Amino acid sequence: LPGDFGPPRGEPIHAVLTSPPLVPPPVNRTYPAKVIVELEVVEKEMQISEGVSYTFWTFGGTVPGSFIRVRQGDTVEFHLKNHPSSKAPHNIDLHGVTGPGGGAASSFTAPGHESQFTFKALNEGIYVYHCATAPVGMHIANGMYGLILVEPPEGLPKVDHEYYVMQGDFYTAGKYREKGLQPFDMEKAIDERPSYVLFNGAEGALTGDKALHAKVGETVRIFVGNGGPNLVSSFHVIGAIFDQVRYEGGTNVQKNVQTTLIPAGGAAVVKFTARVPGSYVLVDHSIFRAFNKGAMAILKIDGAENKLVYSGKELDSVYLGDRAAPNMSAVTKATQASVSGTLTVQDQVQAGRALFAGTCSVCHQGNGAGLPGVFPPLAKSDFLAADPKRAMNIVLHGLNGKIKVNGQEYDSVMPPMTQLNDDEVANILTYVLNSWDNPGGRVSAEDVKKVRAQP
Amino acid sequence: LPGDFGPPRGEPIHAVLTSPPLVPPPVNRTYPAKVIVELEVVEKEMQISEGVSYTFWTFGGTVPGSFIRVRQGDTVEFHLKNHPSSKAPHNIDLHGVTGPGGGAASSFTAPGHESQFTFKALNEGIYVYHCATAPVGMHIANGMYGLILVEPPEGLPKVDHEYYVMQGDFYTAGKYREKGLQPFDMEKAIDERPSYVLFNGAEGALTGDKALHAKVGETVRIFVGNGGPNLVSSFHVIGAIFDQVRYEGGTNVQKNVQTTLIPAGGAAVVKFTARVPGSYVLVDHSIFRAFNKGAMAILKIDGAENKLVYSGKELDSVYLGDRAAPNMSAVTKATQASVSGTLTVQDQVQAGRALFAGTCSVCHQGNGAGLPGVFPPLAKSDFLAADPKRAMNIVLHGLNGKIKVNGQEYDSVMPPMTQLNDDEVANILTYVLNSWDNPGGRVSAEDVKKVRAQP
Amino acid sequence: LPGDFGPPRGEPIHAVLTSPPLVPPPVNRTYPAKVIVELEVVEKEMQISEGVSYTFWTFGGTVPGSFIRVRQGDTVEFHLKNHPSSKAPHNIDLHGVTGPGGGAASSFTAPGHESQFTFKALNEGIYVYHCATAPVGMHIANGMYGLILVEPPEGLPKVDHEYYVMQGDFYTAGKYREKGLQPFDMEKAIDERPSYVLFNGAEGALTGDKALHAKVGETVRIFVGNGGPNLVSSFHVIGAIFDQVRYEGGTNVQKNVQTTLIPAGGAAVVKFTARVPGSYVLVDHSIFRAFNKGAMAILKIDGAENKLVYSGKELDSVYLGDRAAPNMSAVTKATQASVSGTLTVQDQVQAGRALFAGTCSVCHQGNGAGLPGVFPPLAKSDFLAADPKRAMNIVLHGLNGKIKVNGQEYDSVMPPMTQLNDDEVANILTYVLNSWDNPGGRVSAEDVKKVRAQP
Ligand code: HEC
Ligand code: HEC
Ligand code: HEC
Ligand SMILES: [Cu+2]
Ligand SMILES: [Cu+2]
Ligand SMILES: [Cu+2]
Ligand SMILES: [Cu+2]
Ligand SMILES: [Cu+2]
Ligand SMILES: [Cu+2]
Repeated sequence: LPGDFGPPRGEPIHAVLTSPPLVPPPVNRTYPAKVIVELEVVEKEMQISEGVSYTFWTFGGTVPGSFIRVRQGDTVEFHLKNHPSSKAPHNIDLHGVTGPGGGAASSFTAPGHESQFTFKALNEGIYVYHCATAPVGMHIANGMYGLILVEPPEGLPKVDHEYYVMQGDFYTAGKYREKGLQPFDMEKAIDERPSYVLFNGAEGALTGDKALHAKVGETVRIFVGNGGPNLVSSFHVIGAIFDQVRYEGGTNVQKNVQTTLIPAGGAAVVKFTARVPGSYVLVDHSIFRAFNKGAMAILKIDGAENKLVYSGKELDSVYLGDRAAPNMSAVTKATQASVSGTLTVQDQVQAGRALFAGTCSVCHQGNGAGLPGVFPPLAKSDFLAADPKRAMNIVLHGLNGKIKVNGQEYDSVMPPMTQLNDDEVANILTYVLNSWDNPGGRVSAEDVKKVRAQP
Repeated sequence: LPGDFGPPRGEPIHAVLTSPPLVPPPVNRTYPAKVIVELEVVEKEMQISEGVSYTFWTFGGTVPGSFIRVRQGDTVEFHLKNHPSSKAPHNIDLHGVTGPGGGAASSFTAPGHESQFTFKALNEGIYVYHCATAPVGMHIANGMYGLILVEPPEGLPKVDHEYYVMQGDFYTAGKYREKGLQPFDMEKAIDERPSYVLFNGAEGALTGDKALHAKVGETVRIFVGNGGPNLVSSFHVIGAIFDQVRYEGGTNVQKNVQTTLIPAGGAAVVKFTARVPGSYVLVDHSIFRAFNKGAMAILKIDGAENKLVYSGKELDSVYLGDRAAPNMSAVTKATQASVSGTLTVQDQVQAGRALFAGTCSVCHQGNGAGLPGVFPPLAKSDFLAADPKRAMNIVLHGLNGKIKVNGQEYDSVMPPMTQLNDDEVANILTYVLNSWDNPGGRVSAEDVKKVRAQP
Repeated sequence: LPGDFGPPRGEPIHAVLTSPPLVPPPVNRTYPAKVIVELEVVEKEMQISEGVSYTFWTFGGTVPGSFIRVRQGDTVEFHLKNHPSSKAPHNIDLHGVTGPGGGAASSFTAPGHESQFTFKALNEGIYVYHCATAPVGMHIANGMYGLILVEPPEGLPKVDHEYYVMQGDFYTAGKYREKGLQPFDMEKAIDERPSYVLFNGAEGALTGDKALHAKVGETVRIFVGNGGPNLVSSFHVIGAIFDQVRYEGGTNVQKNVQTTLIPAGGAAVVKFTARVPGSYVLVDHSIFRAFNKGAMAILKIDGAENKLVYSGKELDSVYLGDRAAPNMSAVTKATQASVSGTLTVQDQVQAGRALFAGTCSVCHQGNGAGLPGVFPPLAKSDFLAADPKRAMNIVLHGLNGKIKVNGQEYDSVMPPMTQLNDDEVANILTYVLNSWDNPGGRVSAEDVKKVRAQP
């Protein structure tokens, strides 16, 4: 067989697993070992987006699950524990395992129980692992996937940084960014119509202050998984190129590409060399996923500009939208204040401030000034002040035709933004009303609900 | 040109075609020949799933159609007959043919007619063929696709087994597993929302007693097609790796991968070496296809276990669900008994028995015992017996909160299983009621229809 | 860095850009230059299909946008102008650019404004460029994408012809071929449910009299892009093979394949050698895209037939449907006559004539004769003449069972053709009624609207 390096030698190794986006250190070993892997399934509520909760099912408390790193030819003793708070039984199928179900039948584990099985890691490569319990798609859709790396015997080449990024598609009963605890939606899942498509389990998991980091001149290796359950990722780095892309344990290595297709259940190792400073965006280039469903992550590169290579400015909210900022924590706070019944005007203002970026500022500008004759001002806008309800209708339903704002005629078109949720429109408009010498007051989500029900 | 080996020599060969999942023998020939291929289109009703009929349109009576095997440089005289019972005209486009439409204009054949055309097989490779008659998508969706292999002049390397597997997506008016003769649904097809995604034309075509077979140490070559019409397959083998994957006649060969993307209309040759015994599952790893729409096939490997490579057990119904068993023939029989108006309790029981596997047994166990305090028993369940209608509501709509069953408190969550059809819920519950010292009686599909209409 | 060929030398070059499907000449240069690229965004209404208008947003007045061709190591000074008639601001992200956003932040351009930025072309390859303005998906869905080629320093190998083809998916409020100015539909876009999937911006952009051309024995290179926004293309040439397929600037080159997956936002260079005459169809082999949504383009090859390679006939309306003809201009004219209120019978007849090809002629024949006993005649049909309204119901809702037509019994099935729009059914039936000694008269779209509302 392949990976024929003999029986385990040395002492048993207890594998140290890491949480995304980090990776365990290189195994740095020239002999096969017995490696004991202990992974615990935990079901728990986490934020899939700001103010939006979801009951995740996780390997090790995170989505994706703990990263496992071993060497080709190791004997792996795999222990799966199912936390007693779990409602469902769980198990594991590891790609790269030689044997039926990738471990599935022997790792079946009821809540409060533990299972174990052993396998030899014959196949070098990066591999998805995932739950394999009926109904399988639900378990995977709830977050039960991660990566296992089986290193070549000599190790991978040294790089400056290694990161762990995994795409998944998620199916909520509610629409994108609709607040509250969102149940899983089987109808959307069967139809392959996800409400969110995400890197590492949440909107903004890898953006803003949670971005990945490197410096100019450094090499970055990223272990990229696609947990699915359903989507194939047109995986792409904005403004950069991959030096190498290698799928699973494949002999083929592609070089110098920017866009690469990762199958559902697939994994790849990609290598990047940072050449100029700024934010490089990892996306699924099925564009509505990246820009309307959350499928964007950032590798932020620090260092000296090189104007001979690129003269332009850093990425901003025109492209990245409301994820250009460090975080959108004001939205979480406003949502929690609504639930508690303590929503203040300032809670709404700060939430709207976060949501205004990109969404409105692309045309109206970050300072509300617009562009005279082309985009009308929201700053000190007589048209806004004159009719707040008309403003709600404008956001939801658009506006066109000749209007007069602060003494100037506009004759253009603002598209409808009907996908904004009632709280989002309310908070945005409350921000605008309380900025730029506008009259203050507030708009409530209930106000917006009524305007949505009858244009 | 390529395949420039001269005019046909020897005698004309009448091609012997094979039905899936078998393949004709290697051509074992060192000279170009004239090869006469005769293929007949037949439209006919077959079972797409147990108790579910569909009007297939087929090349040679099967889906996929008869496998055609020739040598690069052969001159192929292709005869297409359209059976007189056909309602539609038909034709053929063979990928790998050099010429407009891949044969489409010259192979147009009305019902009861025959056509013929000739082409030189210049391009070595594995290729999809399919109908090319307006409306093309309908013809393909109804099953009109297969594979043609054009061998390299020296032949392919010898292997122990060769098999023929083709994915297709199907569009029925009714939902998945809704019984009866199901018409084609154009609205679902245009939207690329299939009701079934299948290997070789039917649910379970390649599972259970219809599994593919090999022995430990043997090599298996599988000719894999994706007839579409629409889907791209994240093609994957559970618990194994492909030694090689080669697309069509491509010069590139990938090695040591487990997951590979096959385009709509694409074909690949994959090679597997059996290392340990058990069931290896071929899936489309867009998981809801494999586990909710039928996209799973089995290669069952016989031989001695190797505990140093894999210590675990064979695949079971936890992962494979109700396809772990040899067949689900009881469902076909119960469905036919309903149509005839002769449905007995025992017909329902045996049908429910088949459907209970995986679907319910993952939590409640194959013996109905559950797990005390975690999953409540269905065996001798006082809670079940106390209210049969409540049991129908539980399957359809779920259950949560504190309950008492056989003197023990449970405080967990059973998800809804709303996608089960009325007959499936009726048969499952009838099985349960007539097992494990439960009180007997029956539930009817009409009972379930009423509970579905008002929770 | 890569592309380290020194500072620009010689004189500044003003790039000459080309409109699809043409490509600028090879740069034919052995030194790095400064290349000044000037591109103007124009928003405008164009025909997405005959009688169907759409407001496209374009780079340079076309979809896809102007082709840009430079050499690896060039310094590119990129000027983006936004025409003053524009309603939206725009910018550009060029794949292959080294730097954040691929130019996005520095190329933000309000209506009536100009922006510029500079970059060094370090990466050789074919690359998509596209708008990068919030909401990004809308901008791209409206047509804002094209290709930039960065040649290797020695140039690409000489070929006889070079062409430029780009797929995109489009989202209209109305259904496929529903006439009028069609707004963009955000709901369909987010769900990845396009109404049209097109090469180069329109149905028939590259079919009939707008086909690409070459001669037997010549080599054709095609720069193929997938602008998306959302779909992955199972890109395929009917009846031919690609000698080479190279993605972006990748080191891997695949050879001798017919079907290849192009990611959303991906681009490839493919090479074809014409071997026999006829029409070769480029499609997205997700078949319902190619045959029901418009994703088909033609490379028409002139030259001597070779019966030893292919004995069959040229592609016709059986496969290609109504795109077999030179154009469908009669449909545009009938649609415009309806809007103006001047629709004549002959306008309808000529429009129906175009629409009858494939759609009806596959069974009923181009001369309406049918096939006695199998497909009934529309020529001098007593059954048609006897009840025009029944004919509308037949097209919309199908027909089966025993009928008598011109003294002969038929007992077959004509499927419903419910996806035909009211004007299409009206025009088809008006064509039939005014042909083949049928009684004349006309059917109106309003007639058909009433039959659709109640079968
Ligand atoms: C460009 C693509 C825009 C985006 C994004 C948003 N708005 Fe807009 N807005 C835009 C135009 C071209 C116009 C004038 C339309 C016309 O008929 O000429 C408007 C108008 C408004 C108004 C009314 C006018 C004013 O007071 O200046 C309001 C209150 C407004 N827009 C608000 C608004 C908000 C809150 C947005 C984000 C949610 C937003 N707009 C986005 C162009 C564009
Ligand atoms: C785990 C994922 C389950 C699957 C699959 C099925 N059931 Fe279940 N069931 C489950 C739990 C955790 C509970 C208790 C819920 C609570 O509120 O604590 C139940 C309960 C039932 C009952 C009622 C209790 C009893 O009699 O034991 C019935 C009748 C029942 N379940 C039936 C049932 C059937 C027929 C299933 C397959 C279709 C099935 N369940 C699946 C957990 C799970
Ligand atoms: C084959 C796939 C067909 C296509 C495409 C179209 N028609 Fe058809 N038609 C077909 C059959 C097999 C039948 C007879 C059905 C039966 O019950 O046996 C018909 C019938 C008609 C009729 C009525 C009979 C007649 O006058 O000949 C009409 C008026 C008719 N069909 C029209 C029609 C048109 C306009 C079509 C294109 C839009 C068309 N048919 C497509 C088979 C097929
Ligand atoms: Cu699980
Ligand atoms: Cu898997
Ligand atoms: Cu056919
Ligand atoms: Cu094809
Ligand atoms: Cu734009
Ligand atoms: Cu891009």
